[PDB]
Amino acid sequence: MAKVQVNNVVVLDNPSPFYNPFQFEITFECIEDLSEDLEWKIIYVGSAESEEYDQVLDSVLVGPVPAGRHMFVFQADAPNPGLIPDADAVGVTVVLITCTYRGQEFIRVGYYVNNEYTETELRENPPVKPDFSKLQRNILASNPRVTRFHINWE
Amino acid sequence: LKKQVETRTADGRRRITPLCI
Repeated sequence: MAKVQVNNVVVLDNPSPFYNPFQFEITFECIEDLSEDLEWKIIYVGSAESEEYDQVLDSVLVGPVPAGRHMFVFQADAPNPGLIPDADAVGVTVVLITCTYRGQEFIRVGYYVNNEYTETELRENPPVKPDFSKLQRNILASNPRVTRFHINWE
Repeated sequence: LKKQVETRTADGRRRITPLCI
């Protein structure tokens, strides 16, 4: 059906400090030489309230993509705290990995991210202003939400 | 990996050339 199929996503350096870059080791396979590059994005949801707080941590092209099975590490910078609503800073949100071909998204892998203080003192009494230097990010890598879209591969 | 090859597209975009399995 679709020329590209994602075989697996391994979440590296997890858990880790909120400031560390996201590191995904992706494995996907191409059923037939693509004429263009694949475009991958890592999107962090600052708040579920509005998409207006989505942060595209990074956008990269992968290519060339000859038919076969392939693997690469998609690394991106940690979101900018200054753009994250205080109330959504500590707790759970989501981070998305999407892939698009010829301007059309065909796959999207969402993960829940849990940002908590490891320091029991702070966990008991969280500061009004979230302290991201002391936050730990735990990508819940066991339960990935995979959504596939039907696009025109030409 | 991270012996991974990345270049810039003709128009300055980041591009990773994947490893073949």
